Order: sequence, then C-alpha cells, then structure tokens
Amino acid sequence: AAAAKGIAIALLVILVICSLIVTSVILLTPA
Amino acid sequence: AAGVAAWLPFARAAAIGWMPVASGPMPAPPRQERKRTQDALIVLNVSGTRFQTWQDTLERYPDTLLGSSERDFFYHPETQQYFFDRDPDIFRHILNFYRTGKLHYPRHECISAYDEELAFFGLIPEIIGDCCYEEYKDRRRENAERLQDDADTDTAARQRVWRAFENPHTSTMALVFYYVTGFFIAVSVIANVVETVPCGSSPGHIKELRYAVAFFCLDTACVMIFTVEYLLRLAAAPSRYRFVRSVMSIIDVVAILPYYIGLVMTDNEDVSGAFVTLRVFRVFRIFKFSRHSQGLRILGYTLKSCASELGFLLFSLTMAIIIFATVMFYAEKGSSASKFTSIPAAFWYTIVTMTTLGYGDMVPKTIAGKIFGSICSLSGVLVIALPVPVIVSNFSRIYHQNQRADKRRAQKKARLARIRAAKSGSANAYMQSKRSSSFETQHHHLLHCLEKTTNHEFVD
Amino acid sequence: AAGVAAWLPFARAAAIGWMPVASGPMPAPPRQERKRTQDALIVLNVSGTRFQTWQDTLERYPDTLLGSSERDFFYHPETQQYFFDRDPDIFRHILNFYRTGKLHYPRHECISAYDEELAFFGLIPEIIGDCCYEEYKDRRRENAERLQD
Amino acid sequence: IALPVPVIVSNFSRIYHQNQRADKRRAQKKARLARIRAAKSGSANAYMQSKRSSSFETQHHHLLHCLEKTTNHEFVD
Amino acid sequence: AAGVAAWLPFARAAAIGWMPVASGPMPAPPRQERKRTQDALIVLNVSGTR
Amino acid sequence: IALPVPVIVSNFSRIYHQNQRADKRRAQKKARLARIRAAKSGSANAYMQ
Amino acid sequence: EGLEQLEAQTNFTKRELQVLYRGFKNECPSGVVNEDTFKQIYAQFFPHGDASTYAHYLFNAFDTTQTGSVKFEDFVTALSILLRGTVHEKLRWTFNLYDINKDGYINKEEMMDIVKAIYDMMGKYTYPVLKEDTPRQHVDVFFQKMDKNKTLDEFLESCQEDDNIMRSLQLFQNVM
Amino acid sequence: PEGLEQLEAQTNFTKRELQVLYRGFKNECPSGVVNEDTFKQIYAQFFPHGDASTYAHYLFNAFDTTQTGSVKFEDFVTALSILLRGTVHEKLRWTFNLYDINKDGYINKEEMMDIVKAIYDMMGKYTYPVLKEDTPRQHVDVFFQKMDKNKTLDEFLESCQEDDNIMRSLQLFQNVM
Repeated sequence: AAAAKGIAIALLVILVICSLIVTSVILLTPA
Repeated sequence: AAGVAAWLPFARAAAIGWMPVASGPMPAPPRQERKRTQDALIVLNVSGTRFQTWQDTLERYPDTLLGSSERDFFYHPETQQYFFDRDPDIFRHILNFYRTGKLHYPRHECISAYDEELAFFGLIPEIIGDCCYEEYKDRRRENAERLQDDADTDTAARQRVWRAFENPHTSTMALVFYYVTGFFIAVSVIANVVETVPCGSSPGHIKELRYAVAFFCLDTACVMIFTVEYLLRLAAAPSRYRFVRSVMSIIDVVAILPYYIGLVMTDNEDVSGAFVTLRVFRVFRIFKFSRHSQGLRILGYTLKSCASELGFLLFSLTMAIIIFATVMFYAEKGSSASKFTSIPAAFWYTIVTMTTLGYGDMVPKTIAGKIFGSICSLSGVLVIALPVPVIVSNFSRIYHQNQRADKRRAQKKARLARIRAAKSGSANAYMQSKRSSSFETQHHHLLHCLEKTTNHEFVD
Repeated sequence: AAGVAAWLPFARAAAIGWMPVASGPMPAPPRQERKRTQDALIVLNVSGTRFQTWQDTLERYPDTLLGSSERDFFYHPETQQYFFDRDPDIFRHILNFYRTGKLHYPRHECISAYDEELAFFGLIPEIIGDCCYEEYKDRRRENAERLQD
Repeated sequence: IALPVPVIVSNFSRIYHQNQRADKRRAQKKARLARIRAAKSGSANAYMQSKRSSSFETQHHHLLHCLEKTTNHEFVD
Repeated sequence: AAGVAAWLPFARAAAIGWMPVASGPMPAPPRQERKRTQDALIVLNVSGTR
Repeated sequence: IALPVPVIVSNFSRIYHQNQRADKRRAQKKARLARIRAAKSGSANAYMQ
Repeated sequence: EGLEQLEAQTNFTKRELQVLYRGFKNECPSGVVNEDTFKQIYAQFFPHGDASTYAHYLFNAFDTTQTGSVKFEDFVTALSILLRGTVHEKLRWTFNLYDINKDGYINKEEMMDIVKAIYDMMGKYTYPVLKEDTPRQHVDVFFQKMDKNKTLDEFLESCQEDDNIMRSLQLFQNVM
Repeated sequence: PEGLEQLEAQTNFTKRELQVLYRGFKNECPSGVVNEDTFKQIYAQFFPHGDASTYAHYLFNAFDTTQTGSVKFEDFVTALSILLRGTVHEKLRWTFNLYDINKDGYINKEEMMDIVKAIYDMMGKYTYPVLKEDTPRQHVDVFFQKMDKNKTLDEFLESCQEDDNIMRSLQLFQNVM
C-alpha cells in the first residue's frame, strides 16, 4: 500500500526521466 | 478357474461324460484332507466389527492378502479370531469382492483412503467390475491432478536472479521492473494509434503552409527497450535456444523484429507496396500485455485446450457460407442492381448476415432471396452459438483451476510451517527432558545415545 | 515424531550402524517393561457398537482425548470398556485418523455435528488430509455464511 | 462480449437466491423465537399447576420454591 | 429446563448464593429415590443393532 | 430465438461426451479382453509347471 | 487428571466425578466453559425471568485468576467445596462471590446489584408486585443484621449466630 | 515369510513380537515392499534436528542386497533380527559391509569420511561445541587410529573386542527387546 506507493512514485520518477531523455533526444534534432 | 471352486462337483459329473471314450490308466484322485465343506465361518475382525465368512471363499483368490498365507501375521491365537486394524466400511467392499469376483466403489468415500486400503489387502486396483469403474477412475484422476498441482515445487548466482526478475511480486524490485515495461508498451501502442490522427502526424493542417515527426524517435527508444529486455531474457534463459520456442518468447521476438527489418529495408532496394505490411506489425506490441494481466494467459490456455472443436467451428462455418452463398448468387444473379455479382462477392453477404450483423450494403431483392436470407440468419445464430459454451465454460473452469492452485499453495505453505513448528516443539521437548508415556522417554534415550556417540550436546 | 512408535526398534537397530565410531558411556536402556509384547485389545464402545484397537496405536497422539490420561474419565469399570456417549459413526473416522495420522471427512455429514464430535475428542480441523480438506473447507464456508445470515 | 456475461448472470442469480433465502430464514428465525417463548410459557404454566397441586421437575420446582421463599413473593398465572 | 438435567448440582451451588438474604421456612428437599447417577446403560435394540 | 438454443447445445455437448466416453470404453474393453487372455495363459503355464 | 483426583481436590466419589464430568463435557466439548454458556444454562433453569447478571457474578466467583474462562479443575473444586465441604468453605465462597472487587469491606452498591440480580429473576407475574421499594428494605434489614460500625468477620459471626442460615445449607449437602 | 515359517528359525524373534512388527511394518508400507524414498522420511522424523536422509541412503542399499531397488519384509526382518537379538560376531559383519562402499571388502580411507560426516549431520546447528569443517575429518582420523596401521576386516573383527566400548555398546539392545 503506502510502502508500495512510495516505490510506485519512485518508479514514476524514473519513467519520467526516461521520457525526458527522449524529449532531449527529439530536441537534439529540431527543424 | 479358482473363482468358481464351489462348482467342482458339476465338472465331476461332466467327467462321467467321457468315460466310455477313454483309453488310459485313469490316474485316480490325488486324495484330500477332507472330502466335505465343514470349514466353519472364521471370525475376522476389523477395528471392532466382526465380518464372518467361510474359509473356502477366502482361499478362492490366493494372491490377495486374505488369501494365501500372509494372513497369519494378523491371526490372534489367544482369542482365535483374525484381527485387522483397517476401516470397517471400506473393508466391506473387499469382503464382497471374494463373494462375487468384482469390487465396487462407494459414491461417497475418500479415494485416497479407499485406494490405500485396496492396496493394503494386496489386490490390483483395476479389478473393478466396470460398474463403478467410470466413477472410480474419474475420482482417481481428479485426485492425481490435485496432487500434481500439489507438486508445483516452485523455487526462489544468476539462476535465482533471473527467477526473481520473473517473480511477479518482489515488492520494490519486480514491481518497478514490470511497471516500466507496462508503461513503455502502452505508450508505444498509443503512439502507433495517434500517429494517424490528422493534426498528430499526417497532412491535416500543413496544406496551407504541428506535423512533428518525433514518433520515429519514440519508436526507436521503445524498441531499444524491448531489445535490451529480450537480451536480458536471453541471458536469463536456463536453456538459451531450447526456451526460445516459447509462446511469450516468440511474441517478444516478433514484437521487435519489424523495426529491425524496416531499418534493413530502408537502406535496401525499395519495393512499392511493402512498407504497409511492416507498419501493420507495429500493433503487435500490444500482445506483450500477456505478462501484465493473467486473463490473456487464461484465454490462451482456453483456445489451446478446446482447440479441437474450433476446427469444427471453422469447417462448419465454411460449409454454411458456401451453401448459402451458392444459393444467394443464383437466387438473384439477375436483378436491377444485381449486387451479387459472383460467389466471392456473395461471401460477404452470407457472412454479414450469418453473424447477425446486418449492414444494408447488399440485401436480397427477389422473393427467393428473402426466404433463404432469413434461413441463413437463423442458421448463423445456431452455428455461431453452438461452440460458445464449450469455450466460455472451459475458460471459467480453467480460471477456477488457477485460483484453486493458489489457494492450495498457500495452504501447503501453512502446513509446512506447522510441520516445522512441530519439529521445533519436539526439539524443545527433548531439551526439557534433558534438563529435568514411554515412547517419549525412549526417544529421548536414543537421542542421548546419539549425544555420546558423537560427543556433542543440544542447546536451544 | 510420536506416531511412529512401531518403528522404534528399527531406529534402535540403526544405532548398530555407528557402534564402531561410538565413544561414550552408552547410558543403557532406562528400565523398560514387558520385553515381549502383551498388548491387549482395548474396546471403545460409542453408545452402541464397539471398536477394538491396540493401546500403543491409541496412545501415539497424546494431545487428544483418546490419548493422555484424560480417557480414564470415561473408563466404565464393571464392564472394562470405555463407554463414550458420542455418535457411533464419526468416531470411526477418528479411529481411522489414529491408525494413520491423516483424518478424513466424508461428504454426507452435517458440519455442526461432525465438528462438534471432532472438537469433543480434542481434535483440531487442520489435521484433515489434503484430499478431503478442500471439500471440508467449502462445507465449513457455506455453513459459516448460513450462521452469518 | 460473450466471455463475461455467463459470469455476470450467474452472480446475479446467486445474489437473488441469497436475498430470497435470507427472507425465508428471517421468517424461520421469527418462528423459532416464538417457539422459545412458548416453551418458557409452558414451563411457567407447569410450575403454576404444580403450585396448585418426572424426577427432574421435583428438584426444579424445589429450587423454584427456594427462590420463592428467599424473596417471600409467590408466583401467579 | 429438562434438557440440561445433568447440571442440577451447578444450580444447587447457585442456591447457596442467596442464603443470607433469605427469609422463610426453607421447605427442604422433596426427597428422592436415589441421590446418585448409577442408572446403568439400557441396551435398546433396533432390528439387531444394540 | 434464445428459447431452443440451450437445448440444442446441451444435446450436442451430451452427444460429444457419449462419443468420447465410448472410445475410452472401447479401449477399456480391449484391455479387459487382453487381461482375460493373459489369465488363461497363466493358468495354462501353471498346469505346465 | 481424573486418575489421582479422587478426593485430593474434591469431596466427590469417582462415579459421581466422572458422571459430572460427562455432563459438563456434553455442554462445553472444548472442556472450558465461558460466560455465555453460563447465561444459557442458568436462564434455561429459570424460564420465567432474566438472571444474566447473577450468572455473571457466579462465573466471576467461579473464574479464579480472572482468566476469562474456567477449566474443569477449578469448577469441580468449587462444586466440592460448595456441596460436600465444611461450612467455613461455604462462607469463604460467599465472601468471594459477594466481593465483586478485591476489597475487604462490603458497601451499599454490592447489595444493590445482588438484590437486583435476585429480583429480576421473577418478572412481572407475582402477587406482591415487587418494585424498587422492597430491595432496599431487604438491604437495610441485612444492614441492621450487619455491624453498626462502617466486616467479613462480622458477617461470618452473624452466620454462625443464626440457626436458620446454618440449617439452610445441609439440605443440599447430603443430596447429590 | 509365512509368519510361522520365519519364526525363531532363521529369525530369532518370538511370534508374538513378530506379528506386531509386521503389523507396524505394513501399516506404513501397505504394498509390503519399502522403497528407499519411503526409507528416508520414516527415519528423519525421529530426529527434529538436521536431516538424516544421507545416512538412510547408505542404510538402504546395505539393507537391499543384489540392488533390487526396494526391500521386502523377509530381508528387513532378517537384518532387524541379526541386529537387535543377533550374534555379537554376526552383528559387526553387516556393519563392515555397511562401512564398505567400494563393493569389495577393502578400506582406502575414503569410505569413512562420508559416513562420519553424515552421522555428524544429525545435530545441525544447535550443537554445544559448534561443528567446524575440520571436526568431521578429525573424527575420521580418530576412527583411523583404531583401524589397521599396517596395510582390514580381520583386524577390525579382532580389535572390536579389544575396545570394550563396542562390547558393551552392542549389548544395549541385545538383551532388551
């Protein structure tokens, strides 16, 4: 529950940072 | 045979039949202990109930326990009556076997106890006289599969690491490992969905002059994630090539091949009308959700369990389609619109109405069209709904099996914990005996002998 | 455990396996009685029919009522037979458990009565063999929801 | 679409059966409590008859008389 | 009630509870045939089973 | 239309069950006749001994 | 134990002991009786009023060590001292029963709730028509029989100073 | 194996005790032929300490001659007889066969390491002097002290009487039962 919720937020953060890496990659090639 | 030993005198008379046609010495009887049947009823007891029966009946069948000589151990000379420690009601059927020559099986008694009693008296299980066999073998198979599910023997360097990765719930680790993949496959498939909406990625608002082609970057990232996950799985396989052929593994490998093949095609010779097939396979990433929800696995087990009658569904559907189309086309080949141009053009009608779907793109016009169209609709209801329950009931049964397996796994673990607790209690009792109703004393004495023979002492 | 008394000599025999390696005072058997077996058929009649069984068989599970010294409350002296005032059928399954160690449970029995007779003799439900345990738990569940209503 | 409908309808039928059997059970419980009240009334009337004029009932009525005297209040119908 | 006639001695002890608060003649026991429970088991047979 | 379909499908399932159980029964009958032949062979060999 | 407990902890014969044990076991097969069984049995003996609180007091007297459920050992010990012991043991048991707490002295409210436990037994079908008036005349009369000074020893000596209470005990002693 | 054929003749037990032994034997192995798999848990449950399957495995093949894979009642009772109420000379011959694992009756110092470590495996972890990896080989060397320094069944059979520990340890169960 709450203990699982903490690691759920922790993994939400790593998913977000992976998506932000993807956004950095797409911004690397604009037009 | 020995099963009808009560009818020797019959054959004795039969012997007199072939006396005048005989030519020999007539080797005479081999004599006997007694030419009578005064052998009295022998009181054989089972846990306090006396089952009197005649000796000749017992030695009618020799190889069983009650036959031959192995009953002497159970003999009780100081009161002159056989004693057995077994179950009375169970033993009654074994008693009946000697009287008749074929056992039975009670509708309502535990198969484990009955089978162990049956084997105890040394008589083969399949003596059943095909009157209760249909039920005994049914219950025996049910118990056998119950204990097979009792034998799931699930376990816990990298040999345990990859299993823990496969473990659905390791709290902090496996939950992250699954959630990342679930989110990423979800965003991949939703990207494939949205890469088609006009404003998203297509010439929807650029004709005047956003069409942001970044879905290629997202697809590349996602498929990189898939391929690294599958490389981890390939290093995680106990048998590298042997476990590739698995269903989930082949779904994974076909969930990654289209991207690589597309890249190889891009720098290869371009073939017109071929990239559409490649883009179609982009949707198969959604199949990876099998590991997400067990319902997909239950459905796969259903479709590959009742895979016999699905062939019948397909074959009978083809029969009905052909039969009704070949009468539809000839029924109204000549008409105003004459939409039923040909039989392959009538397949669509006979399948849009066999399924009770109903569009109106093509409908019968002649009167002879109407009757057979309605007949087709009813036949479609029948054929379609015929193999439904064999699938949905099978699916529900398999789901109940998979719930029962978890329940019995939890119960088995609790029982094992109780066994460990009882063992610890035995050790505690021995220690208490050492510090300060005969079997416990003798057991403690034997452990004391172990203490001396191995010069080591026991402490809590 | 305590239910394998019949194999006690065998373990004794196993001791001979390590006599050459043994080095100790060998405390010697503790004044056991009746070297030759004089087991008598103890009879338990339960409001009617009688079940005959040994004493070592009946005493391998001392935590229950038929074990221990509790059963001596029910000894009926002038006839020399324990007269339990219980049901004459479920007791058969209880005796079967004493014989094996894995108690069973048939289907055609009321849960209230069966559980009452099972708790009277000091037994606990979890001992039921795994083969009958599922059906027992289902019946207990439906009777429990009945009493909940 | 046909996969979950048997489950849904089976659950609905089961719940309807639970409701109807609960109603019948409540009627049965009312009958049982009425029977218990009737049994107490019958025992009281039997004691009344004994006051006017089985082995167990002798000592039962004796204890009831003891309760009567320890409070010096007698019992009427 | 008569269904728990095995537990008269219990209530007998319970009687001793309200002795000092009593005021009356204490009408004494109605006597008995036997103040024991030696009534032996009675073999009642049903079609051959006792 | 939904009135007769449960009857039809129940009959079909029943008939399929009858076929499969008949096949299993025929296998059982073959096993039983083999056992009878084995029993006669055993009695003959006992007489030989 | 039942094999050595012949008279060491009881004043009961072996046959009486075992038949009483079977009677007890037929009601509480687990071997230990709780308070709900006490209400059930005690009310079933008196199917005319309500006496749950008196049975509560009886169990609390029975339940030594405040365990919450008395085993057979203490139950049979209490029965023996109540029915086939000496009068001093009965008076000690009356001390324990009337002493709802762990105090020494006895106050007004103890006789209040005991006399309520007695008076609620009847109901509303008695000729004198009991009310709240009678219980505290009864308790008052007890108090003038009790010491004027504001005693367990005094209550004792009052018990062995009156013949009626002394003879109110043997009539259950001999029988059963 | 008729219950009267295998009396004190070839099986030195009274028939009254032999009946009880058979009753308790078939009560655990109804088929009448015990397999080594059953031979493990019927034994390990005697010791609530560490497992004993290792010793039971070496017991079984000694019990089961000719590698039948399972023991019948006749051999079981024969061995139980020669142990519990057998001859002191004949008691130790089987045990020499037990200690021998290389089939032929020869000692090459390796058949005792496993046996002694299996015997020491019973106590587990709750021992007073905590076991160390050197302790089993030390006890094996203690046993090597009493075996033939010169380069045996004959010396062991002649020195077992020399060590009175064996002599009054074998008699613990010879008289009893």
